[PDB]
Amino acid sequence: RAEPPHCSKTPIVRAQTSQNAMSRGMQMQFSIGLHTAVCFRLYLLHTIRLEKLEHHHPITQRYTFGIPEVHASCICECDATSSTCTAESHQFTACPESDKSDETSSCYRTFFPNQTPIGCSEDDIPKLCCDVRFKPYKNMTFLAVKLEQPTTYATFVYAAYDFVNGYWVEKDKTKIRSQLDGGTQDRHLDQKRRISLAVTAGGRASHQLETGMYFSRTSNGGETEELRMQPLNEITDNNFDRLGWYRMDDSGHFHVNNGVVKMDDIHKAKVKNCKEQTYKSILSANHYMPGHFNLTRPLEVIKPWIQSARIFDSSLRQAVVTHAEGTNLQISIHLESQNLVFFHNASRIRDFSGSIIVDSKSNRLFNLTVYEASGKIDGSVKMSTGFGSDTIHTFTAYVSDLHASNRSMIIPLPAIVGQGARAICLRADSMADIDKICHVIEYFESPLFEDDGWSHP
Amino acid sequence: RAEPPHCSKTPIVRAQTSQNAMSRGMQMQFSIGLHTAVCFRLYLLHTIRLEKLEHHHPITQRYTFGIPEVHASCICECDATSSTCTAESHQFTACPESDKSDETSSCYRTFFPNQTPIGCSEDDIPKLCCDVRFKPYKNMTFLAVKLEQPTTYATFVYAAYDFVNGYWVEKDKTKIRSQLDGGTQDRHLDQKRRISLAVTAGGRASHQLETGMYFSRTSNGGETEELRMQPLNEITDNNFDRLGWYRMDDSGHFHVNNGVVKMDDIHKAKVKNCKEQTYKSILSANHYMPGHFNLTRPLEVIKPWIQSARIFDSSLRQAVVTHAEGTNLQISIHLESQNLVFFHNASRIRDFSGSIIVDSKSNRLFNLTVYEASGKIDGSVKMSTGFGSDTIHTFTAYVSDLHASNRSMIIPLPAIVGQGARAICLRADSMADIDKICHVIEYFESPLFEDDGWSHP
Amino acid sequence: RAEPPHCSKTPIVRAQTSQNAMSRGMQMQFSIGLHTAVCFRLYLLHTIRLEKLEHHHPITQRYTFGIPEVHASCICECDATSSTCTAESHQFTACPESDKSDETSSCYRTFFPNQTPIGCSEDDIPKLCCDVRFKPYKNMTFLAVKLEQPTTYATFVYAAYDFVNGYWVEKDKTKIRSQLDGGTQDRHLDQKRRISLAVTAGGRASHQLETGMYFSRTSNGGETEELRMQPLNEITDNNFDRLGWYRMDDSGHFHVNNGVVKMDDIHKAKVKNCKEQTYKSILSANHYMPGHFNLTRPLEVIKPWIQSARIFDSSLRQAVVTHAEGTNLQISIHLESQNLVFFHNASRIRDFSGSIIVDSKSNRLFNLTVYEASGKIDGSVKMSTGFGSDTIHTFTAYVSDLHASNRSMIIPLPAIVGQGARAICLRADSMADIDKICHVIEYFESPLFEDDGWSHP
Ligand SMILES: *[C@@H]1O[C@H](CO)[C@@H](O[C@@H]2O[C@H](CO)[C@@H](O)[C@H](O)[C@H]2NC(C)=O)[C@H](O)[C@H]1NC(C)=O
Ligand SMILES: *[C@@H]1O[C@H](CO)[C@@H](O[C@@H]2O[C@H](CO)[C@@H](O)[C@H](O)[C@H]2NC(C)=O)[C@H](O)[C@H]1NC(C)=O
Ligand SMILES: *[C@@H]1O[C@H](CO)[C@@H](O[C@@H]2O[C@H](CO)[C@@H](O)[C@H](O)[C@H]2NC(C)=O)[C@H](O)[C@H]1NC(C)=O
Ligand SMILES: *[C@@H]1O[C@H](CO)[C@@H](O)[C@H](O)[C@H]1NC(C)=O
Ligand SMILES: *[C@@H]1O[C@H](CO)[C@@H](O)[C@H](O)[C@H]1NC(C)=O
Ligand SMILES: *[C@@H]1O[C@H](CO)[C@@H](O)[C@H](O)[C@H]1NC(C)=O
Repeated sequence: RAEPPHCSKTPIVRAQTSQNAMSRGMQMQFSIGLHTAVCFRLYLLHTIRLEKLEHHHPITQRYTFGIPEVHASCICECDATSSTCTAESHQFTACPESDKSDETSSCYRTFFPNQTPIGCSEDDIPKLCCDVRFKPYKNMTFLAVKLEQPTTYATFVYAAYDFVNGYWVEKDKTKIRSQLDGGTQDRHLDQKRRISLAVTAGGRASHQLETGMYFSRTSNGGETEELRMQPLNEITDNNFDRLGWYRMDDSGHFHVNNGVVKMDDIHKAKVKNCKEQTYKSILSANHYMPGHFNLTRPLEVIKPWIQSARIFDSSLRQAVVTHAEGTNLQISIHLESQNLVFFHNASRIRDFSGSIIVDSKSNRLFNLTVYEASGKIDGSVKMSTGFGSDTIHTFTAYVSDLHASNRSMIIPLPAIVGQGARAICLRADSMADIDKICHVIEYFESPLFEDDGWSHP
Repeated sequence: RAEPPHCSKTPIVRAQTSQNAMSRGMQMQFSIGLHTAVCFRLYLLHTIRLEKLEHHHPITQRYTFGIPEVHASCICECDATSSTCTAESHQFTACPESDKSDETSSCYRTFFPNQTPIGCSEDDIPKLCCDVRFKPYKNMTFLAVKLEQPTTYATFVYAAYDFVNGYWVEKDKTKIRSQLDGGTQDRHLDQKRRISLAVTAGGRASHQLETGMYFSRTSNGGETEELRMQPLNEITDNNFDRLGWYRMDDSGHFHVNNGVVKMDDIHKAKVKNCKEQTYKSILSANHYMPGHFNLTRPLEVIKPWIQSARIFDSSLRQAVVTHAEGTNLQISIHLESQNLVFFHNASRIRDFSGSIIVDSKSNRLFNLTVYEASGKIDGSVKMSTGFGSDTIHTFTAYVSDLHASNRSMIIPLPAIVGQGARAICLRADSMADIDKICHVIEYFESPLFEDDGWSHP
Repeated sequence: RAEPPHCSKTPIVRAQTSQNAMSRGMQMQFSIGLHTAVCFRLYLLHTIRLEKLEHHHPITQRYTFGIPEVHASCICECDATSSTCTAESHQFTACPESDKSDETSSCYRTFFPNQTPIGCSEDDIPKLCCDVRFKPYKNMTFLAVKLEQPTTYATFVYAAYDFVNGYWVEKDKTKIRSQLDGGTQDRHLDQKRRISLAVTAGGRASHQLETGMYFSRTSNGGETEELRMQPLNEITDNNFDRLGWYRMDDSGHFHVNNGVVKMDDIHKAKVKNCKEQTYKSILSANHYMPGHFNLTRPLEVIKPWIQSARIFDSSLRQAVVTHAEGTNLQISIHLESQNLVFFHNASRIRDFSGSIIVDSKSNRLFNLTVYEASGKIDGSVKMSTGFGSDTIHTFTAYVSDLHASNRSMIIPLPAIVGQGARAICLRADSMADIDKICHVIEYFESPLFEDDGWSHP
């Protein structure tokens, strides 16, 4: 049932190997695009597909955090000399064992002297004492990870096909992994060890996830899911305006990172009426419940170049970022006297549909859907709705399926492709200019979505 | 009046296209440098110039800020039990409507009990109450933007020239835009749709503006100008040591981001004499007036690789960074039996002038000015003032004008080209070594320029 | 005594130069790997070695810091109206000249009223006054530097060898420096100015040190050593959780950056017993002594791609980062009718040894040591301990020595090469598959090493 991939139209360069003071060897060179295949015969169809481009980021930091659910409760004393409510009992201290404590809860104390005698005698200088309690919100736990500069790997699929009877028969299928950060990587590619595959990257990948703090939900069983990015603290940092200040210890117990010491800086309270036991209370912090947390969607949902961004396995040592968009790699195929012949299939497209989108994260793109398409498809973006209007941008899209297929794809657009409807014309490689499919594509701009008082008694 | 560009000396690689099970096609391959042109005839002179290399960064955050002009005014009460000056009236509160308010001003209160009875009786425990007022300084408004990982575009200029009579005649002129982050981008380049242009980048651009917070002045009419970089807060951050804590709301009203809550942390005051109504007051913050703000020059002025860095248009969705310095792109020109012949013009230079500069931002460079020059010019930096001294560095500069022209350019230098005068010799491509112009170039090192108490009653 | 380097097996591409309207020139093109050499004869053996790949980062910020040794001493007054211990004497003030001061020490005051009358009468409201002293710990001084976006330089070694009698004789040896960030860099390479060397990078280097704050120890004589990275403040930042808040002025005197103003925010104290003069005291800060500092090892020790990362010289303007791992560069050698012939030497390996390591910083690698090896060595990593088990990864290693030599090297591994022992098979370029050396390599995973209360009277 196995069929070959679309054999891409590629220019080949004849390279001649250097000579040694013994016994010349010819090599075939070409650039291979990400998600494309190259086919050749040897004088059994051999196919090389660039399946994956990945960044393997070492995880240099790890801590477990949650979203705190905060409740503060205060008591006022009208008389500043009262034995009740003191810096001894409420300043730089956790709530006592005697103070009604839930197992999952963490409780820190605050002390506010120099209150106004509302509810007291004119000469009283009240003091307000508080318990600030933190609970894990909806038992939502997250793993915080520092991702550093990655190593780059390309995964190729080598498949060999024989055309026995009237159907294609898959004879060989192997996955070839090659490191991209250094020099040329070489290996044998066929079962007979006759054909060799050399891979060479020209510099860094066009994209990379920036060194920094990322995180994912931790679940029952398969702990980690897709990584996300939201302002988050490094292990040694304790900025209450960022995620991660509500940390989990060796046991599954959450605490406010340096809570006892920091509480007086974050919790701010003032009396309303001392007698009536009423007050104003706030938490000069971010990412807590109620009303101070909104979880960002994963990286792969919000960033078009990211196909996937996940922690590799349960050892939590590497984060693997799989690329949706990436530049070509340089390939060199070397091997009695034999002939290596490269083959490609024709490109087709029946029709297309789409919309020009400017998403809530400012990504300018053409959401393209092709119909009964395969191969290299050249697109041209026009100045207006008229098909004959000036070309403002040109691009090429590549369809993977050997048979004509219906597929969706994101084409990034330059800032010149501004507001309003315009024509986009698509033509398959080596088809008359008359054989182009033009359409008026509608424009959809989502407004920029971005983030950013006192509670009673 | 239109004349062609200098046709660059380029090596060409014969590539042969793969074959399909129908009906071989030859391609011409070469590397094109940024700001260079390549010329060819078809068997009407066709020219391809790599005009621009650009990064289109999506703008993921936006807020408007200004520079606050701060004035604090305090009143002291000798008696701690006085109805005047309390935590009710001055702690965690904006100044009242009754408290003399300018429309453009924002006013926050501070409360300082436990003062020393200087100006009172020995047993008094004074309290100091303050109004901390903020005004926009010189009505200077700025837009803060978060720039994320860009998409890359090359702009080429294709021009066709006929030599009718005794003058060059420009027959065709189009701008070709090509995306660099993915695979090979292809399009038709001539009016007759006979010639095709494939563009391929080998990885990321040698330069990129780092993901982060940038900003520009906002003006009357054409809102935004050149982008700048200075320590600046992300929308969800509120670090008083960085720009952006003085924000503008829906109306043109500026406020201290979380002012009511944060004032007691930033404003610090102490009595001098309670009776005399004198005090010490400071703002533990940065980027305010008087004496705490110094505006950084734009990115393109301070960073030699940046030609321009601007917000694209009034929709404020993309920032366009135009590159002054960038690596070459791989080009492949494909098409009865016709012959494609590449042509170049000779390189010349009459003389040169310059100085070796180490600017206030530590950029080590040769400020080069060429005279009656055109094309490829090879430079060599020497160990001493002697022309015959050891070569310590070699470089190539490219002059765009078809006719010999006078032009200025920045050549970056490695750390080996340290202090003191030295010889620099310049030779145009394919000129005798005798035909080199040597000069003793003077060295100019600017010291590193970098940034970083109590006011009375 | 000088011997040539191992001449690498390289494929050559015939390029033809464009033509001018005067009097064609053939060029030889190939990719050169970092730490490899290419040899050719001219119709005296000419060798080109890519010796170094370097980033020259401009230093945009500089300040000198140390590690503070903190001691706090407090005195309590039972009576809040006492002339002794006031906001005048202890709030927002350095310790007086009269207050026993060491020349190297810096002393800041804190004031804590509203204490509990432990050791006093029931109606007393004690006040606690402190001196917080800072000393340089072990006179350890560091230089903090901001490293910005670098310029890239390749250093080549051109050597010419004659084989006179029975020994190799080194006739010429020069170091060629070439900038990588822009277009093709060209120069003459032989003494006779007959051979030219053009160098072209395809994009940015596969690695780069991220723009940010770095630092090194400052010593007697040769001031700076290897750079390090640990959370560190920018010159305008003053985050007490990061390094650099303990700064050195024009003279060799250390101070707490904005100490007078910030002390009340960082130093937190509470009375134990007023009469007994006992208290609790802490410093809500990081990177101080005792017990709050642990120095990170240099970048080159912890990051496998970094060979060296140092400040260039005493002017402190550039940081040079030398790369251990980097992608290939494109080379083009151009020149009566003469013939250019490229030569390579055979590849050999007697045996190998190693271990698969996952270090304390999450780097996954094969610590490879080769025996009597030279040239291109192809490696294959297996699924299990069995030599015939499925290949999970393939790589190529390059040995520099012309003679068979014993050398250690780090091969990075993809996340697929998880826990447990497995076979690794090594084969030299153009040796039978039978001529491979397989070994069962043991796995060593170091746990992730990462960083992150009250003192008595
Ligand atoms: C795609 O390309 C291949 C190679 O050009 C096509 O041809 C098959 O393979 C060899 C030629 O290399 C022939 O001997 C076979 O007879 C071909 N198979 C068939 C089914 O004709 C292949 O057919 C192409 N596939 C499509 C879908 O067009
Ligand atoms: C630069 O290069 C072109 C091409 O080599 C020069 O030649 C012109 O173009 C064709 C050759 O391709 C000739 O038929 C024309 O007669 C040439 N024009 C002239 C003015 O002679 C062109 O002249 C060169 N320009 C300069 C300034 O040297
Ligand atoms: C490595 O390569 C060179 C070139 O192939 C070897 O050959 C020497 O150089 C020329 C050929 O270019 C001969 O005329 C010399 O006679 C060769 N020298 C010797 C010692 O035979 C060179 O020998 C090789 N080195 C090794 C260690 O194998
Ligand atoms: C593109 O449109 C298709 C429907 O035609 C939809 O499934 C897909 O999610 C859209 N993608 C984006 C990024 O809007
Ligand atoms: C280079 O010198 C010219 C004058 O010769 C001047 O216009 C230019 O601004 C200088 N550039 C720098 C970066 O110093
Ligand atoms: C690799 O092993 C050798 C000893 O065989 C040792 O000298 C070297 O430091 C090791 N390197 C690492 C990174 O473990």
